[PDB]
Amino acid sequence: MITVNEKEHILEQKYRPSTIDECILPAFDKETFKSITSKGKIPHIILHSPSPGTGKTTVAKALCHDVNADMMFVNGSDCKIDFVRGPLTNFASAASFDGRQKVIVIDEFDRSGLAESQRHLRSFMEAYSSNCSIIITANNIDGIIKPLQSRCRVITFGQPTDEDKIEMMKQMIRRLTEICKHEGIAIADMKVVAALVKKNFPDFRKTIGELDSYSSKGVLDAGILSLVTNDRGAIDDVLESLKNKDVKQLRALAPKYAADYSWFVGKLAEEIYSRVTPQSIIRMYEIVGENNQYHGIAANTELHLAYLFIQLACEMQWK
Amino acid sequence: MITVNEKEHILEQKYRPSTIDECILPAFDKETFKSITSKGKIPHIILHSPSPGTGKTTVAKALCHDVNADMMFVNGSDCKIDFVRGPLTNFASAASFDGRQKVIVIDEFDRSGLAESQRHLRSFMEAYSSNCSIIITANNIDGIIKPLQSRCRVITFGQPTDEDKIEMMKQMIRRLTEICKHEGIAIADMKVVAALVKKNFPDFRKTIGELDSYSSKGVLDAGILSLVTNDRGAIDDVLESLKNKDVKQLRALAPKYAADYSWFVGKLAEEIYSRVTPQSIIRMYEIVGENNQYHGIAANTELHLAYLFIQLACEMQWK
Amino acid sequence: MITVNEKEHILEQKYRPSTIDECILPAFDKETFKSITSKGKIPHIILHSPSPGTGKTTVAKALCHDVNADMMFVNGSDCKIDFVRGPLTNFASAASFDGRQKVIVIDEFDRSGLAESQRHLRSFMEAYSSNCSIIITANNIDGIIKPLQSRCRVITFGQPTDEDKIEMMKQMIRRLTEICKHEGIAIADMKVVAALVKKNFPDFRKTIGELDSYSSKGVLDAGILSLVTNDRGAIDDVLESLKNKDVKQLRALAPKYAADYSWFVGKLAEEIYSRVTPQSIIRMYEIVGENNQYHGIAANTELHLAYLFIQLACEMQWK
Amino acid sequence: MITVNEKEHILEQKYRPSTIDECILPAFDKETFKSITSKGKIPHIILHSPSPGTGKTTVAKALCHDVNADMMFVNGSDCKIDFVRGPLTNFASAASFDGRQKVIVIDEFDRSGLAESQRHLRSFMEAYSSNCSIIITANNIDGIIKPLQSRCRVITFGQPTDEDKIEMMKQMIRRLTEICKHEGIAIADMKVVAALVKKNFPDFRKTIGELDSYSSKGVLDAGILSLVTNDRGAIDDVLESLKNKDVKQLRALAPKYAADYSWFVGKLAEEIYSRVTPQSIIRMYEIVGENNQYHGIAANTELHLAYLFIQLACEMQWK
Amino acid sequence: MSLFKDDIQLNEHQVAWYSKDWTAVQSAADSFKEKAENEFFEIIGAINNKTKCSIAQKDYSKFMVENALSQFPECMPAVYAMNLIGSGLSDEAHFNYLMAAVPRGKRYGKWAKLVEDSTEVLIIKLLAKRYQVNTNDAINYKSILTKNGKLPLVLKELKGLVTDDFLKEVTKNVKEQKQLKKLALEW
Amino acid sequence: MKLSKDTTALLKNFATINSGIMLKSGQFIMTRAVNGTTYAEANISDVIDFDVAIYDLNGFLGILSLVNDDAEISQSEDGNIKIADARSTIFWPAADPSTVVAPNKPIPFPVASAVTEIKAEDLQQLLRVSRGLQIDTIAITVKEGKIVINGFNKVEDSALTRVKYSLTLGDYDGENTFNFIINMANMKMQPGNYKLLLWAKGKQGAAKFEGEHANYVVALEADSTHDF
Amino acid sequence: MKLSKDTTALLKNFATINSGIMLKSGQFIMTRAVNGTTYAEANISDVIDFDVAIYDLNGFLGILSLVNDDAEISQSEDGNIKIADARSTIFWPAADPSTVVAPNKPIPFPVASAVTEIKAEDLQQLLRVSRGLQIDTIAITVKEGKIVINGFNKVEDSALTRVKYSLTLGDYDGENTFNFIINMANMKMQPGNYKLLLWAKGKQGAAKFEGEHANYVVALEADSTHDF
DNA sequence: TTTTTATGTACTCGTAGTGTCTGC
DNA sequence: GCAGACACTACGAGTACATA
Ligand SMILES: Nc1ncnc2c1ncn2[C@@H]1O[C@H](COP(=O)(O)OP(=O)(O)O)[C@@H](O)[C@H]1O
Ligand SMILES: [Mg+2]
Ligand SMILES: [Mg+2]
Ligand SMILES: [Mg+2]
Ligand SMILES: [Mg+2]
Repeated sequence: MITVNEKEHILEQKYRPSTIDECILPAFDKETFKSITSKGKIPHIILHSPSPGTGKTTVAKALCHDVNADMMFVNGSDCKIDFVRGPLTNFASAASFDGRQKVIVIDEFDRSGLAESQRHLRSFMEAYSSNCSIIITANNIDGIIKPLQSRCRVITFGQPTDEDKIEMMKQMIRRLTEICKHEGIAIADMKVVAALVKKNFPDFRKTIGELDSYSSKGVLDAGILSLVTNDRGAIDDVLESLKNKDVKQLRALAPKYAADYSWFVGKLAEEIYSRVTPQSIIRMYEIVGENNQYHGIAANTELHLAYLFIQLACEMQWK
Repeated sequence: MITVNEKEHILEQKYRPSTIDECILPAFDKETFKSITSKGKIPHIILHSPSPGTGKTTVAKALCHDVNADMMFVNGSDCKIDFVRGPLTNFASAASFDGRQKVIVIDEFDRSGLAESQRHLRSFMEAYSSNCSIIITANNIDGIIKPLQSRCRVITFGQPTDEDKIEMMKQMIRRLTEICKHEGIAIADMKVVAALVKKNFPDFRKTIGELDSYSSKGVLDAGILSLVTNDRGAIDDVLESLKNKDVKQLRALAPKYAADYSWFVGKLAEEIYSRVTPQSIIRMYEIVGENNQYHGIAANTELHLAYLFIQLACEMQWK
Repeated sequence: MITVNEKEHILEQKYRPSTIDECILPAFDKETFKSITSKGKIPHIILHSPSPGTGKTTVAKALCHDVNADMMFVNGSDCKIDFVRGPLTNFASAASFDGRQKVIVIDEFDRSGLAESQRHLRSFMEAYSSNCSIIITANNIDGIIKPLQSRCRVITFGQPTDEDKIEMMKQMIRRLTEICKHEGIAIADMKVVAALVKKNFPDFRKTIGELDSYSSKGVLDAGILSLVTNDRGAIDDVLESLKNKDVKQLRALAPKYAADYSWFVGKLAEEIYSRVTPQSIIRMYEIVGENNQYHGIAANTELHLAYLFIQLACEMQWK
Repeated sequence: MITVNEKEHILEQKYRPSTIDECILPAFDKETFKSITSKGKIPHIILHSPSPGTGKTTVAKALCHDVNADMMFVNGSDCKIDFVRGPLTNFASAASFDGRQKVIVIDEFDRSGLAESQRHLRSFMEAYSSNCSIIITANNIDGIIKPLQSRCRVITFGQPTDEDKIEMMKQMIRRLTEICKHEGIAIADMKVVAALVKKNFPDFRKTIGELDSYSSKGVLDAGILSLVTNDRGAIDDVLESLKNKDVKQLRALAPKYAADYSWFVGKLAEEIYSRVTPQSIIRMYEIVGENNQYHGIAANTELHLAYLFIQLACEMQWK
Repeated sequence: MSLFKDDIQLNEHQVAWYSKDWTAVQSAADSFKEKAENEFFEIIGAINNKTKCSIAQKDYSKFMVENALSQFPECMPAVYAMNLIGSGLSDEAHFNYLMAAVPRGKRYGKWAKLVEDSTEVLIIKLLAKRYQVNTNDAINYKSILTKNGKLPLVLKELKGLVTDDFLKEVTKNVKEQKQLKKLALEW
Repeated sequence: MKLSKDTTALLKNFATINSGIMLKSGQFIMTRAVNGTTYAEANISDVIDFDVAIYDLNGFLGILSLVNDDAEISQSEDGNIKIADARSTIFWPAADPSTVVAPNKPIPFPVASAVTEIKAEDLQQLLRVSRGLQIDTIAITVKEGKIVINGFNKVEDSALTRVKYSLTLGDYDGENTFNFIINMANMKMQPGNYKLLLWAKGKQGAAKFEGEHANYVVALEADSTHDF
Repeated sequence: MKLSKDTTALLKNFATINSGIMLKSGQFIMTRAVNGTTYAEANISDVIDFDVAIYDLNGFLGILSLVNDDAEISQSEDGNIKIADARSTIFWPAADPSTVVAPNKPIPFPVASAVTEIKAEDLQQLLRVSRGLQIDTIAITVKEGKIVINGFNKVEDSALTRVKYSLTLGDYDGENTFNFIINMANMKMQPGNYKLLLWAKGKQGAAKFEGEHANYVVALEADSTHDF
């Protein structure tokens, strides 16, 4: 069942699912993607998934594959307005040779400073809507301007239920077993992979990345003793920096997580709550909420986040 | 008596109105457009509305069609100054052998980087105004410089009167019924159609897009009505959690009620007003209202509502 | 008596004044323009005004008509330095066949990108100053480099003294009556014309444009008067409720003014100012301004208005 | 003893000094220019002043007239690299049989785009310093490359000492009296000329231009004095309202600056910055910035500006 | 050389111009350039020392000034104050507020961020370009590949993406001439 | 309506005066510079049978050069200009008549104040000398009883006193003295023999070059002097 | 390999279509645009003896230009490539085949729905006319029994109603009426005689220009109507 | 002492590349 | 005649500006 590119050297790029069925998705989400892939043509879609690694890019490419569409994958940061006027317009305005609908998958179109490309896309997506649809994948949909949201059918990856969580769990077990069989890795104990994929759920990209990082030894023994910040989904590095009261490291680190402020601030609040005394919890709520109030008027997000880091370092009693 | 473009498969693009009569506009707006088409000469117009889907591009194309104008539809973001000196000047300086007026529809001409191009137009529209009008559709009027707003009849979409909002909703319901009859969508009950029309109003396009999305098989089922209506229900659990002063329950209940803050805060104010001491009520309006007045600039609405819950637990007394 | 341009259908382009006497100019400006036409030689002039429609282009062309100048009307944004080195210099160096004075009307010459042509002009206006003068129309005088403002008579349009603003309004009302009579537009009430002049002043172009807009059927009546000046409601119930500090009544009345928030809040501040001690007037000025500042941000306006009402009642004093 | 160009008709060009003795230079500058003329040879000079109309071009032409130099006048913006390689080298290499010193006056040579063209000129002087001398008149000295300033004698205009300011104001009043008696203009009040000189100092060209502008009827009476000394467009009314906490005056004036918000705010901040305590400086800049950031969000811009006035008048402590 | 043993000893510029050797004239005129004057660091330092200054004739950039001052927490409450509300203020007023507000201090140093590399930024950019992932995911991929041990194979695969104009994207300084050989043969 | 080689060369020359030409029916084409510094007419052989205004004359002539000389030019049913070839048809757009700055009527030149004649060889060598000695100004004046064109370089000699070229045109029998200055950038004449008429009255002045087919009126410079 | 003048010019033309190209073993080379709107192939006389992928065909041809034509191109011991010609031996990197975008399969053009021919002079005239008239789309259609290329300016004519150029290609002698709209940016062919084969079926279709050297398959625009 | 954002747009200048006309 | 000279065009460097 599994799909392997046999060329890529990264497991999370080599074992990327090629079909909506192969994707590990909630039952409702998989059903609403099948209702689109079974309808023939694809309209404009915006795949929104606040939690990283749920698979918006994989789902978009699978949607293009199921319909048998002439996909043109474009990263959001590589979709500058001069690219939209050039190769993208040339692509959309022309019909494919073998009658396949053209779809442009703009990946992470929200995480970018280029909101001036979305303004062009506003009417680009109406000029060539009979020939080329657009699938825009976004982390937080506040980044996608309102007119594009009106143009595009917005599909938000819902939170899985309990039954869906268990089904995802078992599907993840089977998929990792097949990946390890195909990659020449022997599994020591199945509980190891079960604990791994429970720890990194629903961030399957993080799980595959951890497995691929471990794959040097060819055997899975520890699994849970993970390092190197465990992908960008984890935020433990910020907590370690704040514990040390290292203001310079916080200043140098703020630009890393300023690209997605909306998710980072919530994850930061959730993680700090469990690690601090209640009084400093109530203090951090006021501080973080005050910084969150003024994000919209903040000219630079990096300086805003750096100030939030400074306030947290200088006004919290750790536990 | 409907307009169908068989080339397109997007439902909001296939059924785009082609005449001002077929458009769904407020009484005064439609009267203005009918007057303009009856005079036989379109002036400079700026159709602007912050909320997309209100019918600006439709009205511009319909004004060009009704007047039988020589229409040049240009993406606004492509209408740079070298475009105004080139294709626009070549178009505006072409002979009108058959008496057709020339109308240059500059769609979505609110991009900031085009200010300079707009500053070139403010004299263009005075030298070629004998036979070449300009219709500028924009989302935010602040992106169109003041000298252009002076030269053009500025018409604001998406702001109808109370007695006209209901009429436009009724017209939308009739048009959606006709669309469903044409597309082969068999509506179970028109109540779901009315829910779709009310939910996405004044965005008439997001309405047709949702009509297509909630019609996967070929029928609008009753469960669609419960899906679109949403609004959840009574928030008594949140009020009890605030009284119990349990932070974790507050943040567990925050995300579900964060989707619709613009009602959740109204419900909270209407309900918990009697559930706390009158003296502290001002504090609530010193808190809750202030918390609301920052909603549009708050990055993480989940964290904003958790912050609201935090202050409500901290600074309120229970009778 | 009026100047009517047959080739133009736009009302504000059709009735463009051709002589200085026909222009609606301040008392001092019209004398300094009739003096220029009396001497027979136009000096370098810069007609500038932040508000469009004040009459800068009209006066610039009417001066060259009054002295019978050899006007070369040039779009400012098309007056790049290669144009100044070429056609403009050929124009200024040469002497006209008929002996008329040469004038270059560089209309709308305030673009920042042309600052490298203005820098070329500051010697052009000295080598060919005995032959060809320059009339620069601008919207912001800060776009005209200081050496260029030194070489020209800088005349600011649209800032008349109080005793002169009323004469402008009387002249514009008379001219609007003449335009209506020429256009076959029946006026039933002159108060609507007076209010139409008042609203758009000093933007006379927008005054004529709104005269056209509010005359779809060619009749100005009481309904048009109510439309131009709004005045949808009156403020007595809100004031009386604030006298009684009726929280429930204020909450109920908040959604009423959710439509015309700006007009309601302005009228409310105006009514409140006349009935409060000076000590508190400052306080509720701050309150009302703070509430109005975030209106475009707050999701629930009803809640915003309730917040404003309770703030007013808490910081309240009837004098 | 005045110099009249009967060919010219602009007043500020008709009376242009033809010699150094006729200028209104400071004591030191006039002495050094007289020494240069007496020596007989002009060195490389750079006459620069940010304030236009100080006398740079006049002094350059007057030097080349006093020493009977073979002046070649160049528009500085035309002194591109081909001009340096072409006409300039032809001029410097040609033989001066009359013994007249070759002087190249490169007027207004402060353009940045001519950076490369200046390097060649700096090389040019190293090869043709004996043949020809170079006078560069400029406004922005930073536009002339540093090596040119190193090679040339830089002379800064328009920064005279207090004694020099008094003496040159007296000289300019005398010269304006001569101009008026030469133009057939009767001077009724002698203080009007002093007011004209004081207001437009150190711009002498603007002084002559204002003299021509205000002498429309040929008489300079106390009305002209009121017009010259009383600057319409200033914020003196707003400033005195702010210092007095005049609620009524600020309320009345708020709609007067409604249209020109940004420029008025900038001017207001620039004016107040010098008249308040440092702590008041921080506070005022904070309020101005915060209000200006919400300019596009608040509904009532007039009430917005009234709020600005209230805050500024309240939180300010004049020195 | 110089068959004539008397001569007049013309300098470089006289020989270049009198011969009409416009290549030599261009070379001699290029000997001035002098790209210098470090306009920025005499504003920030001035702000750090409250010394009187004027920028009316100068060029002021709010982003660079704020980022430079943000390195020092003592001045950052002012910076944040201009980070929210200074967007509408003029450059002159922005500088004036930063002058009046930022407290004086003997603060100097290097900007806090990743300290270049030109051996790691190129790898990140190349991985991001090849795999069509963002910079953060490119760092993740490189960190995985270094630990896994497959990085040299990947570099051998995508060393072709390195080209003449690609290196200019990595950095602006004149060091990319070495970079062409750095991945000349990864093998 | 075919355009011969001579008519096409004439219209190409006219395109250097005004970017576009409003050419009306008949055998007569006239153009005026946008700034009105140089007017020109010509009585041409190829009869024009339809009024049309061309906003871009150089482009139109280039398109004509793309097809053969046998191309038949007509007015398309649309309204544009249809150039028909053996196998290709080109529809050059017709401009709005008000966007092309053209004379309303052929300006009637007054009775000439001074009449002389400049031959084709003399005009050609004057233009070549202008390219060589870099003179951008000429002055038609009287010297020792003969009309001479003095070529000055205005860039280095602002006062027009260092004569760089001097071409003797013919004898002058009148009793008036004049110095009619003409910018050489305004001499857009095609090579040929031109009868040079010069008229001046106070601040008014012009110089007409009557050719065998085309006549070019040229505006004198502002610092011209005369006593007519 | 040896790359003659003709093959080098053909490769320079192919470099416009795609930045790079995988040269596979044999006498056949092919490439396609990155987005897939056009494809090109050729049967070159020169024989390629080893598979190699060039990420920068423009740079490779620039290197080959200054070196003599008879230069021998082979693969180096370390995986790169080397061009050796007497005094010169220049090394050029060979990128991974999966890095550069090539069709990976020669597209078999189906039997044409309509076959015509466009001459080299006719194609060149179409290209120069397209430059002069700012024509950006052409439409091959059936008009009065002939097959004609109508050139429209899509910018000023969104619906392609105002014809700006019309070139007759030859008699149709068929029974199906079509209108194949080709963007002029997709036409990357070099000058020459071309056999134009237009194929269509449902919503799929293409236009193949078969030349004496190379065959270019271009994609029709979105709104191309037909009845095949 | 004290490094240098990213994107989009507009203008100017200098030069190298290309195409066309041509004079002793 | 055709190498040489002139004119048009595209690109890079540099500057300036707005916005986030
Ligand atoms: N729902 C899913 N089902 C299967 N694999 C997934 C899923 N989500 C992520 N992955 C893994 O993540 C890799 C890429 O993740 P991606 O789709 O880019 O997630 P995101 O864009 O949210 O970070 C794929 O190789 C795939 O193996
Ligand atoms: Mg992804
Ligand atoms: Mg639209
Ligand atoms: Mg104007
Ligand atoms: Mg000067």
